[PDB]
Amino acid sequence: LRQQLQQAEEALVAKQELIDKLKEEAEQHKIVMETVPVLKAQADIYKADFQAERHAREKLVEKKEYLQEQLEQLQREFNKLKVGCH
Amino acid sequence: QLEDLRQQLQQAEEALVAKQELIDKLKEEAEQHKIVMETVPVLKAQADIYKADFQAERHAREKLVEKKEYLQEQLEQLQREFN
Amino acid sequence: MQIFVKTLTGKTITLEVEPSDTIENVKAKIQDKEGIPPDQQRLIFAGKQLEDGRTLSDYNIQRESTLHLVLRLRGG
Amino acid sequence: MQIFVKTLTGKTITLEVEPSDTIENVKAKIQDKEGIPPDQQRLIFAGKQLEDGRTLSDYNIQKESTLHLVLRLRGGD
Repeated sequence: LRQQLQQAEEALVAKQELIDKLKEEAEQHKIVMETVPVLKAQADIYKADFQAERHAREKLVEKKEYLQEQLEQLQREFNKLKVGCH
Repeated sequence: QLEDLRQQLQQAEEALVAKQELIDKLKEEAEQHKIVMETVPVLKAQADIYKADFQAERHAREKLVEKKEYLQEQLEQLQREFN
Repeated sequence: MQIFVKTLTGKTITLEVEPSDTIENVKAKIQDKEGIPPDQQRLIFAGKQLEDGRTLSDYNIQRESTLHLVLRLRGG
Repeated sequence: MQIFVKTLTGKTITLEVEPSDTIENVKAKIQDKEGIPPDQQRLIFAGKQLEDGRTLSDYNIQKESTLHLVLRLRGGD
């Protein structure tokens, strides 16, 4: 019966040495997992800046496409008139 | 002396059933952790991509700014010479 | 062989690929059923973004391997 | 975006354009970069000749697309 005890001792010992490994390993995990929500936040933030930078670019496109057509029509005047003088 | 050792053993039955059951409880969690932890490299990658996309748009716009102030300043000379 | 392509939304589709298939191809197999442009796709495997030229075999992607997808905002 | 104007002769010229530019604009950009009269330039994409009127957009000519240039023999205009 004594040999039946010793095999339950040394067994429970290391069995504890294993539980202490899964716990010091879980703490490494938790530290990494505590970053997931922040990473999403960051993603949204950056996304937002982008969209912002996009509307600014999109509008700054009409402002330019209005000068072209304009400078064009205002070129017809400088062109169709000069030719008439010569 | 019998009930003693017997009781000293019955305190080991549960003792191992306690740690095994526990160990099993912790393995089921380490699995849930690994699932979530695979997300990290993916989320980090997403941040960089949105970052690079931001810069591109900025740069892209920054040039559209210098080509629009060159198209407007030259139009200043299409009216001047005009009259 | 068969693999999985997952989004962070959780969505999981499957593609029938050959180990000798390029990332370029796989992207094109994603445009065919998801309609997503290939130039906005970014595939990830083992924490690494994958390259158009390399093949699945190169990054050692086996059957039922799970790849991760992330899309660009601009897409050149 | 950037495009490539190739000739059967073998020469290749790269261009900086926008999907909103008109074929006319391009035949003008080519002249500035290669000093070639636009009234002599015939552009080919998808087997069709491009008109100075339409735009890349109309011909779904995306970024990095490849175009071909054939010069007319007339020159008489």
